[PDB]
Amino acid sequence: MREIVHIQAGQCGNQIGAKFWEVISDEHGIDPTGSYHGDSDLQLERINVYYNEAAGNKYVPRAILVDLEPGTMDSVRSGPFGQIFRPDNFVFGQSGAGNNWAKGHYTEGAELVDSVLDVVRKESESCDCLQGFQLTHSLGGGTGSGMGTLLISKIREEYPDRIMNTFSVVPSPKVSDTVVEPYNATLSVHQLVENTDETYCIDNEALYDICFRTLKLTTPTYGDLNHLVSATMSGVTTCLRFPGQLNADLRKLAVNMVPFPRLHFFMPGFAPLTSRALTVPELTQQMFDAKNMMAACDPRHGRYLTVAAVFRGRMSMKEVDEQMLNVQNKNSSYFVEWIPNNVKTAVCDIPPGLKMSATFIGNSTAIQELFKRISEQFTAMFRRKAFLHWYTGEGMDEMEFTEAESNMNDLVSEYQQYQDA
Amino acid sequence: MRECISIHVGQAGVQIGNACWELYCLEHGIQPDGQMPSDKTIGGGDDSFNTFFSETGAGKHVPRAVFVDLEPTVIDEVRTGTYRQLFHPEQLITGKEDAANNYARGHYTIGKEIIDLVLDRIRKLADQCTGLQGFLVFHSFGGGTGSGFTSLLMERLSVDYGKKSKLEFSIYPAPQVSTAVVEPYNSILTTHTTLEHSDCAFMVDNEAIYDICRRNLDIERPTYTNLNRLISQIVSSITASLRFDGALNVDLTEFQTNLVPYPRIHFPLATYAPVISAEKAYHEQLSVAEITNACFEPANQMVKCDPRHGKYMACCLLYRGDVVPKDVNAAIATIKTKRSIQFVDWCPTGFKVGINYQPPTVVPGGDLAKVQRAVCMLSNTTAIAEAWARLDHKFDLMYAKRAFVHWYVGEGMEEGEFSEAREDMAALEKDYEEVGVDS
Amino acid sequence: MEVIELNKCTSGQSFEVILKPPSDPSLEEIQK
Amino acid sequence: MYTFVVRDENSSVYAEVSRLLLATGQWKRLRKDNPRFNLMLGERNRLPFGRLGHEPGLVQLVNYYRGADKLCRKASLVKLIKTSPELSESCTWFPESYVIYPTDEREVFLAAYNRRREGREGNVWIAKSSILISSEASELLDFIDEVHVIQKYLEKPLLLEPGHRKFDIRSWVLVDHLYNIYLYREGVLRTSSEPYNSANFQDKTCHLTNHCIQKEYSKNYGRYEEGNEMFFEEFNQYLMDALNTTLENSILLQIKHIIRSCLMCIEPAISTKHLHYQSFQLFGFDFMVDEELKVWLIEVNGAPACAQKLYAELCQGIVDVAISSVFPLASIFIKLHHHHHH
Ligand SMILES: Nc1nc2c(ncn2[C@@H]2O[C@H](COP(=O)(O)OP(=O)(O)OP(=O)(O)O)[C@@H](O)[C@H]2O)c(=O)[nH]1
Ligand SMILES: Nc1ncnc2c1ncn2[C@@H]1O[C@H](COP(=O)(O)OP(=O)(O)CP(=O)(O)O)[C@@H](O)[C@H]1O
Ligand SMILES: Nc1nc2c(ncn2[C@@H]2O[C@H](COP(=O)(O)OP(=O)(O)O)[C@@H](O)[C@H]2O)c(=O)[nH]1
Ligand SMILES: [Ca+2]
Ligand SMILES: [Ca+2]
Ligand SMILES: [Ca+2]
Ligand SMILES: [Cl-]
Ligand SMILES: [Mg+2]
Ligand SMILES: [Mg+2]
Ligand SMILES: [Mg+2]
Repeated sequence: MREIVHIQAGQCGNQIGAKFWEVISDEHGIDPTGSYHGDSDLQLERINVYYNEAAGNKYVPRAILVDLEPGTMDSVRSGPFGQIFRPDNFVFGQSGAGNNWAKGHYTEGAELVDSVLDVVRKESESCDCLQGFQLTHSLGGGTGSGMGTLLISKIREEYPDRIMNTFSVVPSPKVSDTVVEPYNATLSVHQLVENTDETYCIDNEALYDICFRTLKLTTPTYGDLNHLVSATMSGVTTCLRFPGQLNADLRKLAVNMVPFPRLHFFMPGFAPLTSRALTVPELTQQMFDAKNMMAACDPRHGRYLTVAAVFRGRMSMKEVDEQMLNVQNKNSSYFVEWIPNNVKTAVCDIPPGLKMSATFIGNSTAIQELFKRISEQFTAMFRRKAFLHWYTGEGMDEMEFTEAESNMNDLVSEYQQYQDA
Repeated sequence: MRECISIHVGQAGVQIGNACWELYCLEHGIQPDGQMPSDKTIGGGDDSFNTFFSETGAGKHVPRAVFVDLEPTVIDEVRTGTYRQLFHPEQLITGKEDAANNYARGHYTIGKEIIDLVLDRIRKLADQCTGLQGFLVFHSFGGGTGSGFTSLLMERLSVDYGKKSKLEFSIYPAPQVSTAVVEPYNSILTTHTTLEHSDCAFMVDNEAIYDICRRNLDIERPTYTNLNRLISQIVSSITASLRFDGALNVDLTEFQTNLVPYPRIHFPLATYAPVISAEKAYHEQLSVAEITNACFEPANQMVKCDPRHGKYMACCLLYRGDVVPKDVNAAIATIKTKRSIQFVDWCPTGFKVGINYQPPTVVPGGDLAKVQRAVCMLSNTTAIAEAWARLDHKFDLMYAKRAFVHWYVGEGMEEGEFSEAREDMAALEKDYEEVGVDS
Repeated sequence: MEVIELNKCTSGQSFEVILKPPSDPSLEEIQK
Repeated sequence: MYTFVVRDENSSVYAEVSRLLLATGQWKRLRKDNPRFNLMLGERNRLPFGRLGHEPGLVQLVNYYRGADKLCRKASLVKLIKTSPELSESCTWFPESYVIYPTDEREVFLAAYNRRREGREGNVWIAKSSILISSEASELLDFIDEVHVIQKYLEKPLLLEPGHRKFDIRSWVLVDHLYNIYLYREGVLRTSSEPYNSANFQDKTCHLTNHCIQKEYSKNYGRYEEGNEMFFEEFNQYLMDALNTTLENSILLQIKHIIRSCLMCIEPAISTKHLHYQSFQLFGFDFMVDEELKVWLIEVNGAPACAQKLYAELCQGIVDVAISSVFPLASIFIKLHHHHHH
């Protein structure tokens, strides 16, 4: 198990995608021209998971950049690491998707999708042994949401034995562009429930609250939100990118984290929170704290099915084992007793501008709070058919909205079932 | 002389085989290039060490060993490591993608595509044997390859070598070093499919070895390297009778005859003493009585369980170093008057004793101190069923909710195989209770 | 306490001590 | 916060230990099937000892010794006394007992039953199991058939005045994780409220001193003392006034000797000293006293209840010496020990 193909779709997908590649290029000692100028063999050992090797020992991200408008991809091409991407891996139309899932999924997106699959196939064909795909996107807009979930369905059709992983940014009224975000998010969740193996739920509600309450940023920008996202994304991909025993490939993570196929929506967490010296007890308490979670769900309102904890930096492996055992033993009621030993811990020696950090990935039944919140915003509009004409104009029927709402309410019921068991 | 072929399956099987063959080379005076200056018969021979080593015309001593893994990264470290010249490339077999901690993926999906190649490489070793005794199989219970590939291989070896003994060295899963929540599923599925195909299986609980490394070697956080060096000492104790001149456990058949009167109850408990820190600058050397008494301490066992609360069917003591029968017999007499050693009514209350005068070899720069005498006790006690009870309970908790079962069904396994495997373990737990408990 | 089957050689010895007397699927099926 | 589970709902002693642990505020009760406990207050039957001490980062303690049943089942106790060199066939504080099935000891029991007939010795026996009294062998053996032990019946019990009435002594003993043996300083006499009648074994109310049998059948229940329960302060006054001795001298030296002999005999078999989990257990020892003030062990109870007024003190004793010794927070016992040289 080796190569991952990365796809980033729409404004959000491409902005957080670009930050992901900046952050992990710096960790692996790759400069903006794709040359290796690092000091450790640990940096290169699993470089091929995310990077292709080119002429003159250049490293090229296995990354495809997709949008229905050029603006955000022009900004990526001008951004610091913009010249590192393969130029033929930029696939863009001119129309845009007007924050409309139906345009992304059915009309504008359908026109562009075949040329994206041509690039995916080119990347896939030169892989020694493709593990699968990760997509970065938002669920609230049109391209990331509608065209992103179209791509996932087409990729599954062509690579049905490969793993599909998403970083999915969930919309919030606190950080909102349009009133239709709940429609786009409900239609997208319906796709993700069927066609991904693992979804990291990155809640703009949580990122805003962390920036405001914890980091004391009076006026959070998308840049401030994306600093949290890129640190989380570096954290949750550490085990894929560095030598290690635990969750070292996408299929092994899925087998450890997903007990039932539909319950694959993960609550990520990070410590310490940043815009000097943290102890292992403090990392462990902070990484499990509601205030460090990137999904606005109270983990004390549910139970952990499974947890992956990743510690980064030079620290005592004995103290990490003792503290991780301390959290489980002291808070035993919040870990389901019918999955024994459901908390796994990895330690990587390379830290991210920090001496030590901890990344948390939880499969909690409390994630239902995120889906219920989207469901309530959907219904408030849908009961009056408000703003539907934007969607019926692109050929969709009301029934497709009724089905998406039911499937998302079913997902909520299923989390509730295992919470009570 | 009668050859044994060693088969190392998956990461645990391969890394433990690395440690064992390193130790065998040091015990027999074999250099990393395969040369053995003390061997005067160039290019062949029927010495006791030839059970485990073949010989080329150029004086190279080559392990009678196959290494199999479904991903390449662990076997690639054998291919480029210190003992790279010892093994011919065709002994080292790798696929491209692993079984992802899934028995069904190892057994059905990936097993089906590599099984004919592995049997072909085994057949090549078998064809150079004049009197093949059979196989020593090293694997984890917990991994997808260790569990699923091994059970397919054991079934195919029963078909292709029906008269051959098969001995297992099995790593039983411990949460302090485990990499998968589903290890109990994989353990029960492999035990069910393998049970009829194995003559004698030595289980090593990673929890017991972990604690021995922490307590007796003062390692704060043991790695696989620490665990494997200790496991290789115990494996070497067990296989020494096949590799050196002697009259006890001299062929694989004799393991079954001496340790396994009932075919399904074929899991002897290993206990090893003494384990002493190399860093310990002052060490008082332990007597025959002290190391023999330490064989009845749960803290020295390869599986934590309480033999006082079961019955013995068989007991072997395998001594290495400065030991004479007089001191063994005096040690045993003292222990009989002080410990709860109860044999079943249908077996003699007795010990088979082997002494090899060469003291235990240690790997230079390792964690183990050089000692003047050591012992491995192999006892077939009903107490080892505690380890089945623990695994069966974890299996039942998860299976009652069908947690993770869809990963196994998705590989083409039927749900029915879970309940059939579990029923076989219920019958095994019951067999141990019938032999072990009074009424 | 009887000591029996005493075997001695240059590299070691073995013996037995008694403290008391007593009271498959085919290639075809796999492929399928 | 130390954690504990409760797996025996019907134990009055451990319901009170449970209440005391919670009231310290430093102990949290978990659901019965949660494995992440420090302390198991275990079930009576098929306690899963094989699943204890395999939780990393938890020191685990259980309130039962695995193998203690050898002492606490009638058949097992008889076998253990005859066959253990340190107790021996010639043991002087256990009544002559034989195991009898419907292996067996019928023809060895009949042989000894004839020596009494032969020599005109008092020849009354008692059949019981985990109850009939007769001087005729073939009526005991007929009843069994309709696993038991036949035990010489003590024909000359000590009798309390007033009332000419039989009794047994219950002693409570706590064995901690280090195998210290603690005798609770308060015992209890379970009295008969009927005068003793050596010419009528058919009437079993004046012969059997159990708290349930006297509460239903006896028409004098509570006449002499509250319950049918005389405590040590009064029984000691009685022995001083009537017989010119003490409870310590006449009876308790023998009780302490017997408790120490029974528990030191099974220590190599049940000790948790070098084990991956640890045990303690509360035992109930039941004694008879004969008219010469010789003490006889009748049985050992592995799951005793307590006298109502001693629950408070004994249960606090259990948290103090058994639990807080292993799990310290932020004496009512005599420690039985003797190191004589020879
Ligand atoms: N003692 C010991 N245990 C090991 C070692 N490597 C892995 N394990 C244990 O083996 C189990 C995991 O099985 P592995 O052998 O890694 O898995 P595999 O057979 O390679 O199977 P897949 O990777 O699933 O294809 C866990 O219980 C690990 O703790 C090792 O070198 N020594
Ligand atoms: N050998 C003997 N001689 C005289 N009386 C005897 C006796 N064995 C038993 N008893 C009488 O029977 C009573 C105890 O019976 P036994 O101990 O067998 O029953 P049991 O187990 O129900 C009591 P517990 O509730 O303490 O367990 C004593 O109190 C005594 O009165
Ligand atoms: N965290 C984060 N959220 C964003 C960013 N850009 C847009 N969003 C959110 O993404 C959603 C809008 O989708 P967007 O990606 O702009 O539309 P698209 O280009 O049609 O996919 C809304 O929920 C916004 O709150 C960003 O850079 N970071
Ligand atoms: Ca067009
Ligand atoms: Ca030779
Ligand atoms: Ca066979
Ligand atoms: Cl054959
Ligand atoms: Mg936008
Ligand atoms: Mg592997
Ligand atoms: Mg009783």
